[PDB]
Amino acid sequence: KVFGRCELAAAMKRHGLDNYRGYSLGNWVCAAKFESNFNTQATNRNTDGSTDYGILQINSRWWCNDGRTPGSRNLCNIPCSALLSSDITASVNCAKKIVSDGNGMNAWVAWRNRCKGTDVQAWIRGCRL
Ligand code: NA
Repeated sequence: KVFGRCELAAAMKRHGLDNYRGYSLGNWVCAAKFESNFNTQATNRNTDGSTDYGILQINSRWWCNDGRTPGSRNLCNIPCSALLSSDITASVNCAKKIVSDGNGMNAWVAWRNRCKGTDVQAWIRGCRL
């Protein structure tokens, strides 16, 4: 599923991401935009052999099991394929654990490099929220 901007904002708000750990909703929409272009089926491989999955590009090195990342962890207790679903529940629940791990949204390289320090509220302008 490729989400619309306001569609994703509403779904993220319904799942409790608005101001979660102090990050306003525009931060999450901005992160999703530059991580996956709003596409739940996005995958990208990392140099160490791990893979990032779904709309928030969650990494198999720590957070999910994809059967091909030896020596890694599965801290969200999910198969990585679950993160590619049109239902974003698994991605949002896992993202809540990531952002709570001490580094905040700096865990997402695209957020730090393309969202942090910008007017992130622009990403929800015009939406009925
Ligand atoms: Na893993």
